[PDB]
Amino acid sequence: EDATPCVFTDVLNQSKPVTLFLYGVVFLFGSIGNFLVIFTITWRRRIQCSGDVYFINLAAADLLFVCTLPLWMQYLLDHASVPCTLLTACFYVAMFASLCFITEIALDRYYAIVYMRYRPVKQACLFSIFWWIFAVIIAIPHFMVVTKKDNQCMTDYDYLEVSYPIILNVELMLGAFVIPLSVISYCYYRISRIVAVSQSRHKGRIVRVLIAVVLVFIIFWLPYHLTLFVDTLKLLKWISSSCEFERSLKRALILTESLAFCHCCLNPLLYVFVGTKFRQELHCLLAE
Amino acid sequence: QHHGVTKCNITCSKMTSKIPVALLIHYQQNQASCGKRAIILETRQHRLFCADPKEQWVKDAMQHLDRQA
Ligand SMILES: *[C@@H]1O[C@H](CO)[C@@H](O[C@@H]2O[C@H](CO)[C@@H](O[C@@H]3O[C@H](CO)[C@@H](O)[C@H](O)[C@H]3NC(C)=O)[C@H](O)[C@H]2NC(C)=O)[C@H](O)[C@H]1NC(C)=O
Repeated sequence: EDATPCVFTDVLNQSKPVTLFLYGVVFLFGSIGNFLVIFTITWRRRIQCSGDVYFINLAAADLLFVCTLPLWMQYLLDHASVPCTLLTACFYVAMFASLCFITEIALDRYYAIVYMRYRPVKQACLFSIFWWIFAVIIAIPHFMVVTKKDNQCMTDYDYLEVSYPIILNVELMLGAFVIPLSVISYCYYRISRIVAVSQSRHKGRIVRVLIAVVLVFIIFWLPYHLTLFVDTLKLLKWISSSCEFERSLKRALILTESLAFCHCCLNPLLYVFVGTKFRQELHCLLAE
Repeated sequence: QHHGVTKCNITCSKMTSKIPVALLIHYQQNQASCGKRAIILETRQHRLFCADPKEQWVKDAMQHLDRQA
């Protein structure tokens, strides 16, 4: 009749090489850059402020994330058996942790600049622990359903309710994109709005750094989530889907998802590598 | 897991109901990565169709297919 199956084999076969390559890139620059972050901090300057704590934790989350990618590339080839649960766990936990600490940077510097609230290294470590735990509890619905069957990582959808993938997509959309972007945008907007009128001679670079942070975050995460939205719209039966549309949506999802992974490679260049502290001069200026 | 890692290539919207048991030339089991129990049927017309695995007639079709070729 019309129960004709919608085949996806060509899309997967075409997306495989690109995905492999990108994963390789991200593992390369990611591992290198972030381990470089940890080394640089730990030896050149033992944690002198909360920012250093958050930077190390960010680099650690990113390292944990990129170190899962080689396993995934090994997965893509020949479809070796390694636990799906644990790998997916590390994947999502590292991701959410990365986002969390990215938010925490903006928060820390926000309370530091405008409201003039200052946190010692101790408190920073405490909050870091908090963020890791919160990152695990928010990753739970993403890996606790994943199991190994027929040597393949699968989410048994028939044993779950139809609302689950939708709720998952929504939680991912607001939790990973909306609420971090909103916070960092607000914080950096306030900070920029204060430093632009500040006494500091060369306020400008500070603003440029923050702007760069926001912009990069957008141009790397927005395509993926924007695809997630219309995918959810398909699952929500709000829009109609053809076989071709489901195919195009699949390809878009895969590609953009791979795109979003480079952000963790960009993270070392956005906070730690950025250079001298133009913000510390402003910091001394504001103390009057 | 995520979308970049997926070995699922077949998605079924509906199911074929009853007939026939002779038109089939081959059948394929759905991928595990799909997470949806379904059977794929390739008939003599080289056309593919989705069939629910928990059907009384399916278990009888797979018999003739497995025994023949
Ligand atoms: C959906 O993707 C599949 C990915 O390979 C396509 O090809 C199928 O690949 C299977 C690999 O897992 C093959 O499995 C075979 O299974 C038999 C058991 O009956 C084993 O003895 C064989 O060793 C094994 N062969 C290989 C090479 O692993 C399937 O035979 C194969 N199926 C087909 C029809 O080619 C699917 O084709 C694809 N779906 C569609 C509709 O094209």
